[PDB]
Amino acid sequence: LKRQEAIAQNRRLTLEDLEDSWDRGIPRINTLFQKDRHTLAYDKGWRVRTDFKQYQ
Amino acid sequence: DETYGVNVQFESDEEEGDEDVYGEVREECTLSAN
Repeated sequence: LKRQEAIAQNRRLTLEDLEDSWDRGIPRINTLFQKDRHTLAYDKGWRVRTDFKQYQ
Repeated sequence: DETYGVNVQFESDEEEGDEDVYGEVREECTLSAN
């Protein structure tokens, strides 16, 4: 809802906005503020890769 | 202006915690059988 209302007012969800829910929930919302965000969007199959890392 | 002569400053700057400076959260045929 915050993202849609920021888009309505032509604004980008701030890390401070994320700070309100600082890494809220099981996952860390903070990641929404990481720099590699764009790069990590192509890192598909990473959980299975990490699980298979034991063989390498 | 010509401005002949410009010094350079090469240092190990831009050190951060892999985040974005902006206050805002860093923006991120088919098969057929016969």
